[PDB]
Amino acid sequence: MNTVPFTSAPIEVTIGIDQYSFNVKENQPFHGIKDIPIGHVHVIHFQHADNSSMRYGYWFDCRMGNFYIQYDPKDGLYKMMEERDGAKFENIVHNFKERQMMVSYPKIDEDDTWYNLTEFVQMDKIRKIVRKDENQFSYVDSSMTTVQENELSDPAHSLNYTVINFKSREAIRPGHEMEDFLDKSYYLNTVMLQGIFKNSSNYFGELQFAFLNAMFFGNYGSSLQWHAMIELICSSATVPKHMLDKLDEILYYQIKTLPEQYSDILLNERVWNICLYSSFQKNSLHNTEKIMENKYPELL
Amino acid sequence: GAMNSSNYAELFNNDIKLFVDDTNVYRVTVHKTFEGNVATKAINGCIFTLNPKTGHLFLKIIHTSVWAGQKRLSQLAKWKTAEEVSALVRSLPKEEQPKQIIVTRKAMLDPLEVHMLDFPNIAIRPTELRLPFSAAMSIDKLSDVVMKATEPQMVLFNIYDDWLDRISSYTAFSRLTLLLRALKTNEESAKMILLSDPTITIKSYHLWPSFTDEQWITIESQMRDLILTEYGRKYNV
Ligand SMILES: O=C(O)[C@H]1CCCCN1Cc1ccccc1
Repeated sequence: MNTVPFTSAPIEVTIGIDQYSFNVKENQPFHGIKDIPIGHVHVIHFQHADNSSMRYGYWFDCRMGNFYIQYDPKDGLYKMMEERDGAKFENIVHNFKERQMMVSYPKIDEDDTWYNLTEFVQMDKIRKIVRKDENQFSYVDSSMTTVQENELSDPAHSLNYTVINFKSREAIRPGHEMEDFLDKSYYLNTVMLQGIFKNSSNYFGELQFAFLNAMFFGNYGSSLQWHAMIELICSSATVPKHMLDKLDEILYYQIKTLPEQYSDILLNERVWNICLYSSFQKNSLHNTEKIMENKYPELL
Repeated sequence: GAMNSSNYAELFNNDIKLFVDDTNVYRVTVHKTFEGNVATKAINGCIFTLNPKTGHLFLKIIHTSVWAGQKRLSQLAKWKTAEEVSALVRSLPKEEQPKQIIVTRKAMLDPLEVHMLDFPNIAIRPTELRLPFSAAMSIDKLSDVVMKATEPQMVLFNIYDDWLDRISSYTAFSRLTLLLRALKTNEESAKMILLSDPTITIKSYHLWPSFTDEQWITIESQMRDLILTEYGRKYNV
């Protein structure tokens, strides 16, 4: 198990760690999070009590370095940093643990939720979507725009998701206009899977990362990306059986985790009704259709 | 965006534009089969592609052979229309290509946009106007060329005859839409009005009779009466 210590908590803040969250009071003796499961990416996120504007946070993997959080009073936020002195870091953590100044990552043994939401998410792929090469962790916030959003304004602070556009020359072969528009299999299998992502694991990793940034930061462009990547599969008549079965599992856990009270803003009625009831794959997403109908029957 | 009554003079400016109407692309008759089921028989159709400023009509005749062995014909017909309009644009010299294409039915937007991806600067627009271009098949010379076709064929017409020698495009389009609306509402009576005077003929190179300016005013009033008359018959007014 690994640890992300905090120098201190000078401002009152709600801290998220993956799907969990807890409140820290102004100047409360809080010095970080311990017992973080090794083997998965993680996200540590923030919403200030005095200004809920800008949720922000950091994706990281404790196998890649020793990371800690320290508040910056000039830039007004909790920043992730890497400690290169390993002996210094182990000493700091051991002292904070001995003084019991840390919250424990509260994973129930039975509970595979975080694995199920991050199965295909890799830190190396996150770092290509979120470009800041001098750090091993990646900053994301509520307001960051995607490369596609910018085409339709600072590129260094953008989310470089793969552009998906159903009415684009990339999506439509000359001479197969009707075929390719009504059946997106070419665009999914040849252009995206074979061409850009190389395999379905990388496609699912981006899909999962987009969902998590939408849910944890309210990032609108990430929500657009998540729905586009679902619709591309559902609107293809020819999809490998193993991808369809895996997609059903991925979506089921995403829908299960979504706050009931955020459904109005995180779910696109058109896309979901199209995908579950009209698309080529309308009958391939049994687990997802069942949880959607029982949890969000209004949306449908 | 969409073309309506607010921006109506835009039709007659110097930016090349075409209307595309697909109503008559896929045409069928319905008949009982020997077993007492129902079947369709497709008949020849046409794409109606019109420059409203000049009157140039590009009438692509759709021969029934294009439907052979195809499924979902009403969907296919929109894509066939878009394919043919795209082909027409590519066949025109650059300086004759439209800057906008206005589709009369919103179901043509995606098929045409997709076929025109290579022309990102040609705007594809719907319209709020209810235009009577379905009645094109009520113009005898157009119906004749469509029904006689034995293969795909493009035929070019000027749907305004020589009217632009005497009236503006705006007035020519208004007369055309009034004539077509009348032919759509009561074809028999409209053709009666247009021909009831044997001394006014249709030139070989024209679609409509050779009315003088005064006679067009009379004809136009008779068409408006016909439309109003049918409106009263329909709604019991
Ligand atoms: O198909 C068309 O556009 C024209 C062609 C001329 C004959 C029929 N009508 C439509 C029609 C279809 C089916 C039953 C009745 C009428």
